[PDB]
Amino acid sequence: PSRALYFSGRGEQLRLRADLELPRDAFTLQVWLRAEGGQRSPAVITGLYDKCSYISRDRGWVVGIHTISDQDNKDPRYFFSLKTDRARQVTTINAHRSYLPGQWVYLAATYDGQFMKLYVNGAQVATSGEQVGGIFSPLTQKCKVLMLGGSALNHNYRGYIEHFSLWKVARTQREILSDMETHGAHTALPQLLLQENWDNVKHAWSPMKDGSSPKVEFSNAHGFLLDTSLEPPLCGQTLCDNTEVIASYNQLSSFRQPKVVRYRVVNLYEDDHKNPTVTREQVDFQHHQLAEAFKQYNISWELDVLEVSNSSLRRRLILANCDISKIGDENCDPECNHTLTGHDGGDCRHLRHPAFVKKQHNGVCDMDCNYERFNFDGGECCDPEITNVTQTCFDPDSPHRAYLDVNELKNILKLDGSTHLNIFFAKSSEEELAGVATWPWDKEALMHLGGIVLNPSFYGMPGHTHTMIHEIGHSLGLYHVFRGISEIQSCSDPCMETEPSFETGDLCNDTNPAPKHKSCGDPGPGNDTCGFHSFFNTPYNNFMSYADDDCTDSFTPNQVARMHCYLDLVYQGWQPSRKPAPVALAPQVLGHTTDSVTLEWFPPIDGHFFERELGSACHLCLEGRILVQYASNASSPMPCSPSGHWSPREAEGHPDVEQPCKSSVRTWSPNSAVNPHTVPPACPEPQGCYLELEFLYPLVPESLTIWVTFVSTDWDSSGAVNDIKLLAVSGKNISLGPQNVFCDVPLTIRLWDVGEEVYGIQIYTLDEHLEIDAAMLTSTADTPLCLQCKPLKYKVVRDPPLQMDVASILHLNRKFVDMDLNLGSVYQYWVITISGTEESEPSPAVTYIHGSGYCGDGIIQKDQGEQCDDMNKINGDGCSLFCRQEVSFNCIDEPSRCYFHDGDGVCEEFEQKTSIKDCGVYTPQGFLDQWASNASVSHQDQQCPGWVIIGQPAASQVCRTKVIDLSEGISQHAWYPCTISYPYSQLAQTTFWLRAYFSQPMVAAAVIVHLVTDGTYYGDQKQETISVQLLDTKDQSHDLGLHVLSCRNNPLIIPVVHDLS
Amino acid sequence: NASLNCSSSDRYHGAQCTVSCRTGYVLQIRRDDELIKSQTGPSVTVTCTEGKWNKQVACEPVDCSIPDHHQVYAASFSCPEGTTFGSQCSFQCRHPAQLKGNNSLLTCMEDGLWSFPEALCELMCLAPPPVPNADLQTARCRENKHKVGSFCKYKCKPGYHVPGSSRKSKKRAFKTQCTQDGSWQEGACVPVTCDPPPPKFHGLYQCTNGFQFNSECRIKCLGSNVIHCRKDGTWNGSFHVVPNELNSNLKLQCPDGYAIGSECATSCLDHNSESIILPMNVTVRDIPHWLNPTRVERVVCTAGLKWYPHPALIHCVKGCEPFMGDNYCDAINNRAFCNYDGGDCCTSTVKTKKVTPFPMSCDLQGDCACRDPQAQEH
Amino acid sequence: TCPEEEDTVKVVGIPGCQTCRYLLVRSLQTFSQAWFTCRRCYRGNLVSIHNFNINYRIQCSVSALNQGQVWIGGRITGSGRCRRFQWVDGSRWNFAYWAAHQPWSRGGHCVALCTRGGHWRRAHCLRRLPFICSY
Repeated sequence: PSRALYFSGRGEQLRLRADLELPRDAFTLQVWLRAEGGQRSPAVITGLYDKCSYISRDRGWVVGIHTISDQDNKDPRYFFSLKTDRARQVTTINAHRSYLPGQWVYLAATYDGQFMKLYVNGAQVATSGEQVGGIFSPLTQKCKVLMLGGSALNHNYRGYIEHFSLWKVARTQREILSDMETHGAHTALPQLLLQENWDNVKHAWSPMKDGSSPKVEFSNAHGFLLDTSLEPPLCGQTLCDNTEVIASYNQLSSFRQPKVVRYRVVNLYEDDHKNPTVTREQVDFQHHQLAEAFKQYNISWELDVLEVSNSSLRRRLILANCDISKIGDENCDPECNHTLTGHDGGDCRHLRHPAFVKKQHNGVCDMDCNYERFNFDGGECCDPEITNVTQTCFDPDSPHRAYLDVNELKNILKLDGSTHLNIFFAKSSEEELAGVATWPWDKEALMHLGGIVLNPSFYGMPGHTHTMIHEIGHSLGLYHVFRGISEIQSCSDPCMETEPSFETGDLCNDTNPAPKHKSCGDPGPGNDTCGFHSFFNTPYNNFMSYADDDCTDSFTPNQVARMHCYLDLVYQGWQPSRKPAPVALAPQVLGHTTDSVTLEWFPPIDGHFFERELGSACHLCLEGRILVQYASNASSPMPCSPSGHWSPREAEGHPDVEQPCKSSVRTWSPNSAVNPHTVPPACPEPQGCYLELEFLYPLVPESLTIWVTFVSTDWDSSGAVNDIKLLAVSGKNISLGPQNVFCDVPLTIRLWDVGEEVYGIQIYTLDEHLEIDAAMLTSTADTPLCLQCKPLKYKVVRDPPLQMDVASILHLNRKFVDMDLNLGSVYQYWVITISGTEESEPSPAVTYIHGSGYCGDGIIQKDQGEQCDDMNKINGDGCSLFCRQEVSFNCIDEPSRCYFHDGDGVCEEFEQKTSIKDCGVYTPQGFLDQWASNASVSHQDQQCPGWVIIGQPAASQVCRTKVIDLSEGISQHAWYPCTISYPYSQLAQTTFWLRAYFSQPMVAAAVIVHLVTDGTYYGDQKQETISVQLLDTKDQSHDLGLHVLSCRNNPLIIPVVHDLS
Repeated sequence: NASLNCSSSDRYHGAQCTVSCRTGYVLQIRRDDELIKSQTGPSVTVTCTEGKWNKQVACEPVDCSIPDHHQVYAASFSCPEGTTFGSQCSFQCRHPAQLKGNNSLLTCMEDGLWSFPEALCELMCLAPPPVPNADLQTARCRENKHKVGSFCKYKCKPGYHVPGSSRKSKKRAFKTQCTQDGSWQEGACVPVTCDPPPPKFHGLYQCTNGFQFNSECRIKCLGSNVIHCRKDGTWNGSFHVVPNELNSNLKLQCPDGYAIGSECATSCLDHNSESIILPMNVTVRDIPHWLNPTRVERVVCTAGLKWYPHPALIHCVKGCEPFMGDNYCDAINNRAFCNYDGGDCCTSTVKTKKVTPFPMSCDLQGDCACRDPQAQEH
Repeated sequence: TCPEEEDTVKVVGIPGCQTCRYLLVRSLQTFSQAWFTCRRCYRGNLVSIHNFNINYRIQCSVSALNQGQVWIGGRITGSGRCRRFQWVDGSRWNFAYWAAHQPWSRGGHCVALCTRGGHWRRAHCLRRLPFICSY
């Protein structure tokens, strides 16, 4: 078959034999490679080096993986770097995105003597024209060497190499796509210097003496003709947030069938079972109001009530939105204000004196001495012998106290939330909202820590009957309507919806943008909004807004589609009806012949490839019989207390960090278990601090990924992960080497010859700020736990009647071929999922005409809305499988070959308005632009020049926001006040002015202000405004107003409204 | 040096002419006091306004760089015709280099780079200069032809070693590399010290080489004070038989009085001062930051009824502040006398992995700099 | 031995703990010297930080100083392997706002606040730095 080399990081590398003559003028390197997640920083896949002499080194060309930011190692991309012998500098071109750490990538670097180009998956991602002429002279041809998978300085590579290919000519993009489609031998052509199959690795390649030869395995690179992974948008979180998946739910009414959802209301009782937290009257009234609200949206709620008789749990006060660490903090918090709280330990009470005097303790507890500054009467109030614990103890350091958090309540109750929507009750002193509702995409949505926390004081009240509908909408994946205006980081957030769309704001096209308000009407002027002074068609009547409960009475149909789609996606265990999930996307036409057509469809929206069995591991099994599981139990030693062994509830489930290179609370850290008062010990030198992650089902492993989120920026040592030791069930520890990690992409390890079953790993670290987000174990191709499960079946139903034998057969695989088509007839197809005897909802129908074109035909048809048309059905290129072009790609030819146009050298007319990098700032045909000269600023220093505003703007600089310190690289392009920092400007209020003069005094139709920073501090939520005054030749000021600063509006255009009289 | 074409034959107010230069020329499109960048496209269309030309279009020859040593190594360049397009230059190989190749001329080209050299200046390493008390161990290194970048091993005599060598690990062989310029790595088998004589008989000794290896020390006047340094580093025997000139803060306390061979404690009256032995060419305020002077612990009397560490010779200089090893760089302790403040002034050695001077206005590359030679920066 | 009147700066108006007022003194003194000085000239100990708004307002107040550090009330009281921080006035330690690799890099036994960034740094107790007190 087809064979692939596996290079590891230990130093396995090859070199080409001297008989093949290396190219000099033009070349093309084509290689199918499958990288791993953790790489050495300048990793080299293939390089052409010189061993003639160590003078004017790094000449030649090298393709590999390297980070864009060398001082941070954040963004690792494929690069191609060339330096010919006649040149004086080395030019490096990079791809447009971070490399995918587990997928096959067809890298192709070409050079024709004037242009060097890089193609990733057949789409051109970078080009350059700096390097000119041939690479090297024929006189120096003897000492040129071609290293594979390494270099002289052991810049090794971890991954698979399938089809190495070197050409003495620079092929066009069409020949690159042809060699991608046709993976056969190219040795018939005379221009092909070398193409490689790894049947005989000793023929044309010789390994190094120290580094052993890489092992040859079987690859199966071209496994799929349809990419079954659809990414969510930037503001979404799951497959349901995708536009093409939610469009089928919005269009088709067969998806929004009535569904029965089971939910549980939990009331706390004492041991006598006489005192309920919620009375049965308001429980029944809330159930009736809920079934009244959700009857018109085809959602049926089944009420269950569980009585918990615990006398100690009832006496406490359950705090919804408060934190036990905020009680001792002297900042007043509104939510922690109750009798059992102690008014935040007196911190919200003005009778608390600011001094700290520790009074003498004598006798009974005192209400005035129970505050924080009196040190809880010296601990007399928390003593059980003096008085009752449940009404007098306010010290959060004590093991027994008056108040209890709901996250501590759910650990005590340990309610199985996998089958019911658990409703919890807790008291909020601010009372403006309910408790925290867990989103469907959170890791706790099926665990015991997930549910809905409500306030029982307003439960089933005539003025407060709509809060449970709001929290149920939050638990079914609906955001607030004011998310796109009010719940954003700054005015430069990408999710700030200027217009209603499926990808911005609350991910609903029906709901217009709106701020947060308590009114039942349209608000007028508002300072919270950045640029929008007024709003119209505000959804005041929606359940998700901040209006009063009598005002909220309507759901948009898009929110209904989102709720039904999230009930199908993640909430299959709640519904008692075992109807399988539908295929959410229409079947796609892979290819057509003269007498047949081929159809392939996506997996169902549940994401499961096997039947539903409750007491087995059938939900862990993938398309094949592999098993993919996460770390069920975590154990790390407590650093201060010996043999403490604290259990991280984070770093267990699926990875759930938002910013992937930032310190987060959802990750395990070596110094997070300790108290603030104790000194955190450093990790030991020979081993380091370790995390022991245990998996639920021990099996034979083949892959192990670890989501290392945050690493230390100033890290002088080589590898953050010291080692990884797999724990076998036999007791043997199998140790791996120190693994290099990246911030963004997950670390991935391929495990060889691990015959014994592995139940867990131990990750050792010498870094005390390393954060591990999740671990994932992937088993071999045949797993004994997945052999018991039976797979789903698929049935293809056509709108013309099919044959009985063709319609009767249930397909195991997702491929369908029929020969019963007439040449002029039109056929609508769909696929129904059949698990056992029960069938699912129908998929959306694909309409196919046997003569006319379609999506994957290879010819662009503008009648069907196809902006691009390629036969790939692969989302990695510039053209989607839905035949719309991707972001910042342009496709030219009738068989659409696409190139990355946003950072290209040339400037074209269709990207003058969009791009500030390729072209200049866009000036219309009736206007002229003049830039400043000899400008003067308010604050001058030696570090900040102040004269950098003269002339053309810094178009290559990106716009930064939420930035603490502006001292990275922006001082050489733009002016900011050096002498005054943000805290010192906050302490003493000052006004900065920038006075820019112009050589030729003309009229001002508009003023263009180009900014590279919004000015937003990372701790302050306020927006920043700029005021512009035009100055005349008569020295008079004309005001142009206050304008907010957004990175979206990089060249701020301020229109001058001049009165014509 | 251009081709010009006008789409209109008649020249009137409004006509335009497109000029595109030939190969090997760089455009400089300019206006009146307006230096714009060069157009990437070859064709520029010029339109006359009010009977005058709005811009000046010129095409200079493309300036090849003056032929650097990084273009052809070990060569001297003579270019009489210049560095413009079409010019030629000659290169002559060095005296420790051989000129092999058909043509030794470099041509400036259209793209702006000099053409591929057809002659390769080949440098061959000759026989290395000899080293005293060392023997060459490689037989091919005695020849006059050698590869560039290889190592030739020279072994010292027993008792001769590289200075800075440890007592437990005395390494007696080193290697020198043929460098790029035809030279070699310098290495001398010079030992700093055989063994130090005891301080109780210091001052009257006269040696052949001082404290060096195989140095015969005699004291001018049973046995005598004549000893010979052995191969292991030891001697065959040992030597036998009121200070009013004090410093500004020097204090001596004698627990045994002024008897023969008694040891008295030395101290400085200032708390921030340390007592050292300064050399005659080394002053007080100009002590080098790389120098480690010998600190004084005790005064021990000699056989001539004198003091080995004479009190006048003892200088109480400004001692090290106790702020060492606190992840903080200080300008006072940034010297080998105070262990470069415990190595806190270098990024690779400080515990917090970031250099922070204690005053917020100090020279980071100057007085508060990293001067530790063991650090990875040096 | 009480400090001068020109060097003392009064800071008040924090959104959390608006009753407690702080005084920043630019008198460069050590930890023990400034601690006993503001113990004997004022009627309170050094500042004990318990939340973030106090730390942010203190950083805003001391960001204009030419010295890089100011004194707070933290002190390490313990020996062995697991030591404990504590404040000088005996209040509990619940808020920790440290810099990168700060509490596990040894160094001095006292706690200071950096004027650039506001994070806490372990420093030697014999350093002459400005100090913040309260009464």
